Amino acid sequence: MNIFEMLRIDEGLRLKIYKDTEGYYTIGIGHLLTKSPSINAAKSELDKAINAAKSELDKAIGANTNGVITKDEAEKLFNQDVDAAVRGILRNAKLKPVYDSLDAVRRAALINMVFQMGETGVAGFTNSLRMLQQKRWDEAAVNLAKSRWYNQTPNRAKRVITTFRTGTWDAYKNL
Ligand SMILES: [Cl-]
Repeated sequence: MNIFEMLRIDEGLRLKIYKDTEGYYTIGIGHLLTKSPSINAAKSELDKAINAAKSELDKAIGANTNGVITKDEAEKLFNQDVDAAVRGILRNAKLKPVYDSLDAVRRAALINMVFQMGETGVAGFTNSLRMLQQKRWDEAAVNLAKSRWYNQTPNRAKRVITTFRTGTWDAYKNL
């Protein structure tokens, strides 16, 4: 088990644009494109938004995709996105010291959070980050669950939290 395998389990693999729980058009292995409008929005607005997502995807791939990509292209965006999450942690003054304090398995759990919510978002979990840096694993686990993150994607947040709690890959075994 490694960060790629871990995120592939959490993000899945879809070859056509879809909308995630936070209302973002997404594709591949968790590659975020752009925001979608309201479900009422406007027939006009919806088309506009879909085309904006397709335009984002075309720019990312460098080809006219019309919203569909191959598995190889999804894995390329995934390689870029994992690299970006790590670079985001290393350039961030709040995240880098926590990352440096962690063992390899827990480092993967932090990269997973950053991949899902971005650098700025995770850097704002000040209390949980302090607990992690102090190796207060159970406290960190309890604190991390008191979040919109956990309430919105509980099964995935539980796996990530169990990873911080135990420093093992148990939550991803048999998945
Ligand atoms: Cl603890």
